[PDB]
Amino acid sequence: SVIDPSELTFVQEIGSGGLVHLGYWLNKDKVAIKTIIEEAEVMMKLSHPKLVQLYGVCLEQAPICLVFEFMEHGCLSDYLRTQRGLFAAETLLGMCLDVCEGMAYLEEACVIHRDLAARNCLVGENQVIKVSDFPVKWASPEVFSFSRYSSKSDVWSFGVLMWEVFSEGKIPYENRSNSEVVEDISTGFRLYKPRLASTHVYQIMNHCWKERPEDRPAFSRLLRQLAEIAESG
Ligand SMILES: CN(C)CC[C@H](c1ccccc1)n1cc(NC(=O)c2n[nH]c3cc(-c4cn[nH]c4)ccc23)cn1
Repeated sequence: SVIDPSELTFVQEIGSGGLVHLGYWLNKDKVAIKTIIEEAEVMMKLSHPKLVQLYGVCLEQAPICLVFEFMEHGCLSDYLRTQRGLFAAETLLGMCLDVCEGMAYLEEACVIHRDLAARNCLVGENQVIKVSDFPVKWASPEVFSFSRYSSKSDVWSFGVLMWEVFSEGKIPYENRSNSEVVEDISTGFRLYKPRLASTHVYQIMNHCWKERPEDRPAFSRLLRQLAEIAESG
């Protein structure tokens, strides 16, 4: 990236030797603008390298809009379908590990995602995966039966996300109606093991898919568990 000199303002000399200067930079930076005061300011304090940053809110004129971070390669769902077969098992695990880092920060700050999926996960420079936007195929039994949301209901969605990643962007419960999904999941049916997913990785998905929400592990526990798989093989 080349920067035009006129965009920069030099204010003070900070460190001598080249010469380091405190300066200001006015630039037209690429952003993602979501179109429609208090709930918008609590989202701004939430900063993490694995979460899509909210830069600000435009309120002076209608429609009001939120200014988010721009991710160079768009949503993960399409990214996996487009570049199918090009990914290694480690790269796919590393994608789940990036999402888990962000979700561990969100659960620590007591924030429920309510729609965690590959479509809401974005790919940036050097294949960084970040979580954004904070569907019975991603919904846990307590969400489609009692509408009870928690970090444990997000853990079920993370299990479906992991599956989506290892199946390389495949649609979960394909050629199955919403009602058919609900009855089968409740019976004990789960998404099959994707070829690229290890036997142990599939067990973690099934741990995320435990009918009892408290039986499911936390994102803090999933982060340790997944990183351990990345170190061993
Ligand atoms: C490379 N392909 C995947 C297609 C390129 C696609 C695009 C670009 C221009 C016109 C049409 C399609 N593309 C999209 C992005 N970026 C984003 O989609 C994006 N980048 N940052 C985002 C933040 C949110 C967001 C929603 N709620 N909170 C944040 C939602 C979406 C985004 C990068 N390339």
